[PDB]
Amino acid sequence: MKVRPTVSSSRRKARKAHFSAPSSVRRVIMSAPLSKELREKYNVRSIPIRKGDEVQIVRGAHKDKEGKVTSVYRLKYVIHVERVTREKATGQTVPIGIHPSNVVITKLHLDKDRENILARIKAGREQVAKAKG
Amino acid sequence: NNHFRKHWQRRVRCHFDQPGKKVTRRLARRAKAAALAPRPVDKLRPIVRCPTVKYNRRTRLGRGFTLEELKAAGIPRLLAPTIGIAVDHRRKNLSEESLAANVQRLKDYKARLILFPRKSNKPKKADTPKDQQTAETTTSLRTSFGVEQPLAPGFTEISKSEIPAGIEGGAYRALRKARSDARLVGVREKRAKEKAEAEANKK
Amino acid sequence: SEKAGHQTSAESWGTGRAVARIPRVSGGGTHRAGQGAFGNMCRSGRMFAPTKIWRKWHVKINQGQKRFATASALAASAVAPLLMARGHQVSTVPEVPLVVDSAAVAGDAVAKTAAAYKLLKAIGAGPDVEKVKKSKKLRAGKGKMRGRRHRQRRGPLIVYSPEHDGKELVKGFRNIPGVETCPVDALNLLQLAPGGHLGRFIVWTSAAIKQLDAVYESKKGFFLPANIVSQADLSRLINSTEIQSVLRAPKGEARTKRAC
RNA sequence: AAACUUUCAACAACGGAUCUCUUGGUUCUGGCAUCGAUGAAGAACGCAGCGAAAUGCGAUAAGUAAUGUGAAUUGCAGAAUUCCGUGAAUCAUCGAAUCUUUGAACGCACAUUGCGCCCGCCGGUAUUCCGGCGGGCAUGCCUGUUCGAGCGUCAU
RNA sequence: CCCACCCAUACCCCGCCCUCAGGGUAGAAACGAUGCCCUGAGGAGUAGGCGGCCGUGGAGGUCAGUGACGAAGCCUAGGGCGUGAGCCCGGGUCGAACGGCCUCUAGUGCAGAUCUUGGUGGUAGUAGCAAAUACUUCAAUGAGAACUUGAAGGACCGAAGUGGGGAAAGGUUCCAUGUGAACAGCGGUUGGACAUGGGUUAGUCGAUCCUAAGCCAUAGGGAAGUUCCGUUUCAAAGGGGCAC
RNA sequence: CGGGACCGAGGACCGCGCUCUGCAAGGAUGCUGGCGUAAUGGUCACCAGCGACCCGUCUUGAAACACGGACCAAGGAGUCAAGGUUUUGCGCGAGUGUUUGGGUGUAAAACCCGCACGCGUAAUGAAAGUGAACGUAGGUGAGAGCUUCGGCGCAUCAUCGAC
RNA sequence: AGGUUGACCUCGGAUCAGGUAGGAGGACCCGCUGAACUUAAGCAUAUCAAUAAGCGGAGGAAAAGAAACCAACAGGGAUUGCCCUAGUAACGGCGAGUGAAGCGGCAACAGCUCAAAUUUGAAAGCUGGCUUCGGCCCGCGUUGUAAUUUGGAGAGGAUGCUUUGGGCGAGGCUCCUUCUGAGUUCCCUGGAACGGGACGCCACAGAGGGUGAGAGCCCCGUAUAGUUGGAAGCCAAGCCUGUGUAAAGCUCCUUCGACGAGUCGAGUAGUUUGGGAAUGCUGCUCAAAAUGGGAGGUAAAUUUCUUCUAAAGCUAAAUACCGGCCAGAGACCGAUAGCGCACAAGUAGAGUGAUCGAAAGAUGAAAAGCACUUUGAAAAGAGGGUUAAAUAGCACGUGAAAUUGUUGAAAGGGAAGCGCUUGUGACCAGACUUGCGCCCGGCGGAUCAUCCGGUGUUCUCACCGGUGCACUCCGCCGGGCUCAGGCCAG
Repeated sequence: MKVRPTVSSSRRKARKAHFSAPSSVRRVIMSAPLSKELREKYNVRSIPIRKGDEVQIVRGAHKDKEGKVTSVYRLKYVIHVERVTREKATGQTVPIGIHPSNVVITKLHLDKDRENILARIKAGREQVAKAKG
Repeated sequence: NNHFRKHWQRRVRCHFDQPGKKVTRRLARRAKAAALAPRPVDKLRPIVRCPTVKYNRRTRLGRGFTLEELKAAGIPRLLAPTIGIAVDHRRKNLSEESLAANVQRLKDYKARLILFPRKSNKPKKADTPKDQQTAETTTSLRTSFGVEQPLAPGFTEISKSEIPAGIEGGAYRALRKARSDARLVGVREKRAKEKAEAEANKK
Repeated sequence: SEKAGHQTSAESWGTGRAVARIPRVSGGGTHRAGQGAFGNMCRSGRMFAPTKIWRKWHVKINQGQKRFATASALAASAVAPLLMARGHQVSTVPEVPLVVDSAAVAGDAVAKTAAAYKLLKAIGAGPDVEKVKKSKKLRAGKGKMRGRRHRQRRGPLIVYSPEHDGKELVKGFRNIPGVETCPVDALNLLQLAPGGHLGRFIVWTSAAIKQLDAVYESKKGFFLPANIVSQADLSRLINSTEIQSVLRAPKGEARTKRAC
């Protein structure tokens, strides 16, 4: 149950905010879980997905397919994974849209901003666990 | 007896904001108490008697103490509103009893007052010393200095030998005589004046 | 809105040979022109007797009758058949009314939801809690769009003493579905008789069961009501010796033979 | 007998009811006090590689700066990002700016892209001519300045 | 005058429904006692009055309710229950929710209002598509040519024109190329239609300047005021020259 | 003493009786045959015999006249508030009413508090004003119920008294 | 030089130096102006209504406000608002109707500034300019700018005690920022689990939303304490210092003690009010006073009494809010509803103009929006794929009725439709299929009766373990027999 007066449990307002969120909010909305190995390595459960990450699909008809993320279509709330495609009528290849909450990240695309994100998320997690313990 | 012949629907006031306004008033009271601490949230009020013959049986809280009451209590009129005492310059003391009651009220408040110095490092002799500054305090003068006995006691007991004899002739006859004398005060004065004039003329 | 149906310019075309005398939107060049207006039978008109905010939404109830109903609901909560008739799973409850020791709830003993859930399972409210957990369904109707999306049954009501037991048990019991808490000095009829049906399953603390008598002593202007019946056992009254010894002999039986 | 008209049924039409949905209304409650000559509200005209509108913006024109985030945008085209970075983005924030013609609207006018006046600067042979650019020129009233008028009251 | 016969929802007997009335039913082996058993009478109905039930949207409680192994809705010469409003089931279609019971609540039940909005018939392939004299041949284009083009003919406007240019008004209709549908009350390869581009060059032509009838500022006076009068006034309303 | 038609309500026994091993006496049993499925039954369409004006609406006493209706779907008209009044249910009762407000809260809920006030507890008069027991709160006649069987007598009605 | 040279006063000029107003908004607020429909049978008093429209002016509130008050009491004590007073006092053709206030309870409370005095041993005051920020100048002003005093008083005396100025400041609060628990474990259905089943886990978090169907644990968020970094304010425990040149308070007193004029008031006229004997406002005429003046809800004279102190001014809160901005909600509506507008809606369109003003949402989870072949000039058609489904084809969820086409059946000599009852044809729901009980025979087992112990009960009834040793119980299979069984009939 929500307590704070600034929190709204309105379905209409929640759906309006979700479907009219700007791009920087949609990045956080399109977050994906890490694999077990990455979670035990970084002490991080979830991260916003980005181009260049390697993912494995764990839901839908393309389950157990792995590949690099080639596009983050934030306008459609969907990602594109390499070789997870279909043929059109003509036989040309078109990517199949996968929601990021249906995949798990197996190899992070690592740069210093990403290490800063992982480090501050991890440090907050251990600080919260230590304070509550 | 239905007064609905004007455009009454334009001036309908509903009160759906009654709990919200109570919450707002309580929040304002909490803010005022926090801003005024450790002083009480209200000012000290005197005891007055309600006017008219309907309500003069009952006493209540008045606006402020009189200048005569402050003088008899020894509290200067410029110091009084700065230590939580309300002052009313319009009210006068026509009788000694209310004056004595309010003076005793001011003296009790002065005996219970803790006055902090303006500068902590330089206390004055009118100020409360630091060893006496710590005590259990009150924050509602309307509660701690309310109207204790608003009406007279409705029942007492006396010995049977202390029963009064009563007014001669009876209370009903006394009331009738008082009304008759009040109605005939002018006629008897005119008759006495005419009789005195006749006696002076034919002495 | 008070202006709905009336933000239009329209006038009747009068008695004639062709059309009805409803006012019609003036002007031209659009579909609205010449169409009926202002009528409760008209499309985009004003509704009949428009709803007003000065309807009587609230009901004033006598405080004595409120206290009577609360006392009746508390008395009904001590009758084990009424709990089953109201639908509580109380077959494993060791005693009704169920009183738990205040040492098991006071302080921070059940400040954690796991501890509160374990305590409920150990004292026997477990089947009622799981009944609530399994009873969750999607509501039929427009309440889903209006923010009342799910329905579920009511579970046990925990009554405690805030002075002796503290208030962390409220946080401990908060997240369990169907479980409600209430201070012993602020008992709510809307919880004691949900839906107007008597027999709510109540878990008491020992401090609350100690404080209940003082709670009902402190209600000024109210006394516990005297009943119009002293002995509720109608069978005992009717089959007592005192009544049966003065009765007339039976004039017939439960079934009558047909004479002709 | 068929055709025709009507009745009943199945499928197909016509039409958009019913059901389910809702980034919208409606009502209530709570919080806040902030437009404009330092040019508002409103109006017109423009601005994207590929837009008519809606949206955003003003010749710095679907935007500039700054701060934050940290890899997009996407309908097509074209380019990215040294990804171990002064950094993508139709991102968020927003304290620095730009802000056409107007409008209380202010040189005079305006059914005209009409006609002026003052002061500087630049260019074309240029003391005279031509052109461009910049800053100004409304009214009522207040305070002060300075220049005045009148046997209105006086002194000398 | 006589005999027989025919049939009303009337009368007689019997069954069933409902209403009313009168009885029975606890040391309860005892009951939706708001039930059950026994007996009798009665049955039209407008205005009007009262009672009980059915149905719809929403709310509390409850049914450990139904549901992608198919909710709701819809169709049904398929059935069951109810005097009835209705309720339930089967078959088909369909795709995400919905229902029973007790209370609560209302924007709660349609054949009519020359209603309201939307949709659809017969009339009916009907009434017409008949003012302005009129069209024809060959070739080309094209899927297709009376109403496209070229040539060949025949006619009309007949200089107060069916001609050549302008003012008002319109605003790209102008020109070239291309074109499915729609529009051109037929037809269309054509078009003022649709699509993409292009086109308007001034010291001398107009505007711009002047004043006309007239209109608006200023001074000043009215008016609560929006504002009204006033346009030469009861205004200090400015130009020029000379100077040891 | 024959001939025919329609019907069989009820569901252990109990009763009135008789022609009394039993019965025709407070309501149908016994025996037999075919079939066991569309045969009975039902629904729909049609033919046949008989029956049968087009619905509101208005008018007056009534008809007729008149007015509305091409068809279908969806809306579509005795509602809400205040103040009375009678009746029903409920709480308390010579009192009653927490909610203007305050306290409190799991926060428009629920729970709690009290001064004043409203209505009631007294009326009458224009007003000044005055203000309800002779009596077991009276007598008489009825009156449900109770009774120790002499009476006591509810509510209520009629009548005479008292304040 | 005096026919000059000046000082003032009033009135002007300047694109002089520096400023200010206009318009928008107007829900609420302060005024002005001001109807009629309506209701009174009609209708000039009246009512609607001191309302709508029109005009001027403000703010986050506005306005009101510290008594020329209420009262008649044992007196209350600025203003505002709620409850009550109270549908009361009172007003009212031919009556329809209208209608306050004091007290009382509460919310909130907060008090003050001038004019009338000589600083007169010192205009002690102030705008502007230039500044080296030390001041210096041009001026305003004595026709009065500071100090002092405001009726509660004060001034003058007397008298002896008290009072004060600066600077740090721990700490706390407000607002943005970093960060927060737990399954994508196994099976089945399914195109897709977010469904069903099993095993777990988190919970101060089981609010809400998203994700290919109902997700606490896939994702965003949700709960709670805190925890990174930053800015500006406010409150505040205390701590350092200067001290009395000066200002201030208290107590007493012979005395003094200025207090707002075309105003108050009166008459008259209009309007207004419950104040049509007692109200307010405005216009015209008259026009004050010094224990004076106002009020004391019936006119006047006389004598008293009681209350205040007008004709100058400021001020937070409690109160209002169909405007604006931000936010949270609902027993509200669900695309003919709800705002006119869920959509490029105050749009398209119409009107010279003021203004008037719509219609219109939904493929699918994902465009996967049909490759390729073939017929056609094309639109399209047919095959063949795509999809879970094209019985979803950008005419797109579902797809009712009116009305239409085809197919099948039937009827029809100037209407059809409907009621009762057969018949024919077509199409159907039930019912039935065997049950129970005895007598034999064959199997397969001992939860037959009795007794013993334990346990529970309704305290005499049961359950569990041992004993059965097969003429006793329990099932099954073959025969036989009685009874009861469906439809129509004699």
